[PDB]
Amino acid sequence: LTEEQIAEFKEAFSLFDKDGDGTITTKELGTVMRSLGQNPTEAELQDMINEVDADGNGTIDFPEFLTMMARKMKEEEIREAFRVFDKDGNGYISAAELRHVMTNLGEKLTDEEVDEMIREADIDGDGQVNYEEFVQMMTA
Amino acid sequence: TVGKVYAALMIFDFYKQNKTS
Ligand SMILES: [Ca+2]
Ligand SMILES: [Ca+2]
Ligand SMILES: [Ca+2]
Ligand SMILES: [Ca+2]
Repeated sequence: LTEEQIAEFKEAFSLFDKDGDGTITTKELGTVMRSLGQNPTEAELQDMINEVDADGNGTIDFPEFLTMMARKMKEEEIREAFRVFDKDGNGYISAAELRHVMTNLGEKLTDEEVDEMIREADIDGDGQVNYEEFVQMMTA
Repeated sequence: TVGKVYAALMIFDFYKQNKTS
């Protein structure tokens, strides 16, 4: 792992760690899932955490957080993720839609930070992320 | 940077893999 991907994870973890206390409760997951158009039940949330709660303390810490991303880094599900960004369904995620989704996760992002993101997902250089390019990003 | 979006989706997907109809 590089220095860059640690710092990425950190802010990733921090999208979830709303209250800054260094852990993600079910309530925070619930909150994020919903901001992403989802509606998970108390029980689902518990399972998510139960699946990687090594210390069995009922909440997610950083290490376990990374475990989650380790595990999911092992289709139909991809389209649904994509459709969360592709708000007008035209098949391309623009910066604006990316911005909107980030903002919707309580991110405040500079015009340029949005662009950097578009830029790192964008393979063909048309300045948007298409499904297939979205796919590569979901493959790392 | 793009890891913010990325992991957003990882836990997203991690829920999908835990739904109960
Ligand atoms: Ca917390
Ligand atoms: Ca824990
Ligand atoms: Ca679009
Ligand atoms: Ca593109």
